[PDB]
Amino acid sequence: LVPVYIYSPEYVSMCDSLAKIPKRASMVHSLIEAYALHKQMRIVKPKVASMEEMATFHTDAYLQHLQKVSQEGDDDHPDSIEYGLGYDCPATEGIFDYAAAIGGATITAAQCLIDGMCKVAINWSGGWHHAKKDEASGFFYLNDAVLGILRLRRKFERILYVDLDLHHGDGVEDAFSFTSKVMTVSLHKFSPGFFPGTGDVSDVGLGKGRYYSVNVPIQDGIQDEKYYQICESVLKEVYQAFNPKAVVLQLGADTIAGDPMCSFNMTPVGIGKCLKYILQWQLATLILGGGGYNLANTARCWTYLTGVILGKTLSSEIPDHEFFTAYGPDYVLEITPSCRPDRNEPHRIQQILNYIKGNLKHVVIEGRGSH
Amino acid sequence: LVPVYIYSPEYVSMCDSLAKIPKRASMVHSLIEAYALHKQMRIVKPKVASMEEMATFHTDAYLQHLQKVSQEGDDDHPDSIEYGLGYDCPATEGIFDYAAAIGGATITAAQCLIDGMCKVAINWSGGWHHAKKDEASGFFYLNDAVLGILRLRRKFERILYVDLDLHHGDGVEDAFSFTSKVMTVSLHKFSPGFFPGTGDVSDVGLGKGRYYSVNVPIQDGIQDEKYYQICESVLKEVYQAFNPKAVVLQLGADTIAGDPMCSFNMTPVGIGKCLKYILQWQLATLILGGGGYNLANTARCWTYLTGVILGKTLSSEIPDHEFFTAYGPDYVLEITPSCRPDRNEPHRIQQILNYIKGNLKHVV
Ligand SMILES: O=C(CCCCCCC(=O)Nc1ccccc1)NO
Ligand SMILES: O=C(CCCCCCC(=O)Nc1ccccc1)NO
Ligand SMILES: [K+]
Ligand SMILES: [K+]
Ligand SMILES: [K+]
Ligand SMILES: [K+]
Ligand SMILES: [Zn+2]
Ligand SMILES: [Zn+2]
Repeated sequence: LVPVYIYSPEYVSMCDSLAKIPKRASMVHSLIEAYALHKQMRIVKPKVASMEEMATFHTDAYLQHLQKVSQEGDDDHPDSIEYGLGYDCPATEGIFDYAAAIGGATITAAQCLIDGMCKVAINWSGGWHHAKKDEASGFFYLNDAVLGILRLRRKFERILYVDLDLHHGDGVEDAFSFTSKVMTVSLHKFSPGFFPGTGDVSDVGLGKGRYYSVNVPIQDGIQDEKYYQICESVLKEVYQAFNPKAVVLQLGADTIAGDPMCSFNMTPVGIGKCLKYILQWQLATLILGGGGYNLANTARCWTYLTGVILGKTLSSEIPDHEFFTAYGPDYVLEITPSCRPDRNEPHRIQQILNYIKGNLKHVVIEGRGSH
Repeated sequence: LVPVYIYSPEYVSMCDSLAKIPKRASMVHSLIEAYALHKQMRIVKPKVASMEEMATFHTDAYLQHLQKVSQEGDDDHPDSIEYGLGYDCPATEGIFDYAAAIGGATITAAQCLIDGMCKVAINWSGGWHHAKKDEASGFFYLNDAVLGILRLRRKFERILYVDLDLHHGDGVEDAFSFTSKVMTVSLHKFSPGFFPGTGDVSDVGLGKGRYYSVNVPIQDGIQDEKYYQICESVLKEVYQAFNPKAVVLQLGADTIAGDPMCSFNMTPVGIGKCLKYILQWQLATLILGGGGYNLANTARCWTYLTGVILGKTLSSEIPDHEFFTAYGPDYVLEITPSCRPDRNEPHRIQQILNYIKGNLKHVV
């Protein structure tokens, strides 16, 4: 079918106001439009999440606080720190609207998958995977990934969450840590001192969800080839062991070379092969954005990935558009890896893969109501 | 005889409004106050920099552009992007006031050194070393470090600028890249892709300023002892060859273990050891802050350093105060290094030191 593209001019404008990534939404969309990729997609206007929809994960008390702060702006409300607001997650005007819009956008995309409208639905402004039920975290206030998965859960019994952001998707993993309906897989930088500090290979979920959480700790400097070897290896084992019926894929672009966080050393081509491998499963796939703080590079990456979804090859020259001047000095779509070492010892990587393969041996495929 | 401490309730309050580091000024000050360190210091209220004083480095067109944005906002002004305003340096109300306040505080501190008022003057909310003469850069809109050096030049023949921030102090180095009367030494993370991307060991300044710029490219995971070995080794040769008459020291705390940038693996003790070595010279020293994005750790670091300057030993236990709850889970002054590898191979490090020693044979 034709992939669904969650978009409206109001939605993009709303997302443009996110304090940590100002104007990133417009840069991403305008580049995608400049390559005319929206013409080959089914543009679907996002619905704003209702209170009840957001409440599927978040507590009423926290949501009401976000609502209060959203009006009164950045006063120093006595309870804001308790709800994770502050440095990482600024308590400014309109944050409840931003939450409701992004959350609802991911829910809308999920509903498109359910209603069989498409096999792939895209919400590049989604993918905020840190927020807890009662606490903002990691640059955002709501966990739209969880809300998307919870929506898909209405129809799908086995859901695979794949998180390729530079950071560990702790919020999503924690949300489903005790259940086996949702398997979380996160490839991320894992290093003492690095946010959020969780997600070692030994972290496998708890209770009845034990072994239904997969973590792949990776060090600085990893490039396309080695990343894909790890990803395909893990994903092949996961697919075989878990047999998912629907996929939610987070594609945070803070792994891409040039990102100020300067950790991984990836290009969108590498992420693209991971995406390709997931696509050929031909399952309902919910595509999400996430981190990405080299704004022009993030637009580069997600535009390319959009092209991969459409099975189209894009021209190297960045076409003229609103933000053309931000693509200097070369004004091309390709991204060149930085000249720095890959700190990943192959035998450590292999040991990690071995642990994971062993963990997945414990994974069964049971139907609703088993035994 | 007693160190000058640049402070006023209004100054700290204004610095709290900096977008990239909210509340950090109050956290630093309240912890210093909680240790009663301000009682052993001479509290000097900072004066606001005038357009003339800021003009000693920054162009009038840029300065007037800041004031326009500061009195209005980001009305998508077409020239803002050219003046460095944007992602790193947001164009909001009050940015001119912020710049004038911090610049004027570094100038006030420098003026204290001149008036024989002290041998150490401190401006923790200063140390913003990236901004160009006509362009905002690196989380701030003004180069207060440069403005401080220029003020000291009204008295001292030779100024040594030591930059121990995680990032290359490119704004300062570039401002004095052609001159021999100001020498810049910067220890920083140097790795392709890491801001600002400059400051290799081969970069030594230009023209008459050749060899009067020192850069020490360091990799991730460096801890206290190795760092001080490098810093002492460099500053030993520098002091012996350049013979400074005044020192401007930038102590950005983004090198400290626990910083979200997660690059270096330092504790305030290692930095303090570098600071003691500089204070040993007994020259007029201008203390500056800078980076530091683990806000509690930054307060921890600069409170400790304030104690080093006063020659005092602080209690291990964080005393109760306004931000006490932010000091968990251990509530202690000391910071523990992260269990990360040091990526600095000793051969490359020693080769860098030789290269620097070689360059320092031309300075006389
Ligand atoms: O994309 C992300 C990043 C959100 C978490 C941010 C971690 C905290 C951090 O990096 N803070 C920081 C970095 C640089 C300067 C100041 C603060 N997660 O998926
Ligand atoms: O401390 C400083 C300021 C450094 C400014 C670094 C700008 C690049 C950067 O780190 N950007 C960034 C990081 C995380 C999230 C968003 C942007 N200088 O010494
Ligand atoms: K991840
Ligand atoms: K699970
Ligand atoms: K430095
Ligand atoms: K110089
Ligand atoms: Zn991330
Ligand atoms: Zn810095």
